[PDB]
Amino acid sequence: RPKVPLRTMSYKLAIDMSHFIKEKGGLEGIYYSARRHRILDIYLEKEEGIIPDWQDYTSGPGIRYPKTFGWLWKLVPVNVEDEEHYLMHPAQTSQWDDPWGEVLAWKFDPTLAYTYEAYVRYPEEF
Amino acid sequence: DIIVVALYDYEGWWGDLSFQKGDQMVVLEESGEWWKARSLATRKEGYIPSNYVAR
Repeated sequence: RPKVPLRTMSYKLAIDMSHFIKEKGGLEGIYYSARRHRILDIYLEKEEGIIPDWQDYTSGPGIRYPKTFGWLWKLVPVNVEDEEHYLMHPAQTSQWDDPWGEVLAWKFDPTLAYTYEAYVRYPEEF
Repeated sequence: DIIVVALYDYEGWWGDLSFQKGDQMVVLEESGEWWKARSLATRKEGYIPSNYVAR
């Protein structure tokens, strides 16, 4: 089977794929990091032809909501490293990737198929 | 009435038309590399990868 042509992520793709990933036991509870964000981007690009322009989240401290409606994986802060360790070793926590220094974890939330929380809460970020 | 035939099986996502090799279907829109199609087997509509089919 050849690779499918690239495409943007529609909200239907977002909902279908989020549930599929959820069902197959991915992402839930895993620590968020810039690297893992990119790994996710790359996996779906080279496996579903998804252009990596869909994975964006809201900024302020606390829960980060996906800015692509239909994507059901938000970032939840975890309650829990010095900068030099961050540079020289691949620490996989968002402590230093995150502008607000919170450690974030992926959480599945299906109400994100019902409410575009990012848009309704943080319009300025669009 | 452009009709294509599947050259490989395709298990798609919501909004795609899934098909198996040999299935024949009408192209409803042929713009770009993702096409709109209706399956002759089911009358089901959805999007398909153009590189999976041929006239």
